Amino acid sequence: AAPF
Amino acid sequence: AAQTNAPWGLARISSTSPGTSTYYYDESAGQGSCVYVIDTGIEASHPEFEGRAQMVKTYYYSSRDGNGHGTHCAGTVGSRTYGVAKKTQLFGVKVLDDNGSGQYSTIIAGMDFVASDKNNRNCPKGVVASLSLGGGYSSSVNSAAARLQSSGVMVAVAAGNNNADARNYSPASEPSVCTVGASDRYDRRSSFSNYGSVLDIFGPGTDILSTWIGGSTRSISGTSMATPHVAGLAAYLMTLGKTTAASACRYIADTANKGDLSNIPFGTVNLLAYNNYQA
Ligand SMILES: [Ca+2]
Ligand SMILES: [Ca+2]
Repeated sequence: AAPF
Repeated sequence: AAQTNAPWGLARISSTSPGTSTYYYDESAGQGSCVYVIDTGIEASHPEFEGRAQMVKTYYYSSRDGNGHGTHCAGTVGSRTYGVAKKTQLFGVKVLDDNGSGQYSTIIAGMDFVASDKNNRNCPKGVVASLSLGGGYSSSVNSAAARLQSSGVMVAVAAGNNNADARNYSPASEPSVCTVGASDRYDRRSSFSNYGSVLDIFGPGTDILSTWIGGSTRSISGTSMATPHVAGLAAYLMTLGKTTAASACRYIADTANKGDLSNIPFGTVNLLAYNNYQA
């Protein structure tokens, strides 16, 4: 994941 | 209560119309609720949090937010100036490193953590989790989000920022959580916002002022910024007794502003989060  | 010259997104979620600048809300302000912010951490020492924020878990060498994303999201949930639910308790879970990355096994561990950890906290009005993060479709990530929701937590997740169908991203694509798209101050779908049948609701997501690391503030954009508006709204409504963790996403959709947004593709809901507060 990565930040949104 | 009325907060003048509020960030536009706060004013939007207490208005039937765009273009106003005062946030109206019941003074209970989410007191007795809790929101877990599952992200890069939270700078709990920021004056804006008033001692109501704390880190409860990290998977990295530190619990410090070295990125800012998590601090910004927490501020939209519950900071005194920038937050929806100005008296909620904020709990940080650092699943993303300071570069913003997190392996899916760590994200899953953090969701299972929250499902258990809530039993160690005092949240008589209910528990919310805000997940402004994601990646490609994963059944195991979606299942973790579904378990967290099933455990009695209102789970709000960002739809993602690809201007694409959210069905191909996780945890956005998990049906049983509240999947949040982004809008701008003119009631347009944010240009980057994902869309599709899996979206439950939109919130303000373009040019959102909130807290940042180093005791600062900044404006940034994303479905990440829309999600904490909805998380904060859920906490606020739970404190008021209007809904529960299992029912809050439905309640928010039921009570939303309907038909206000432009550039909503055919088959995506046209629903904008609204607190229906009447002084
Ligand atoms: Ca309207
Ligand atoms: Ca849903």
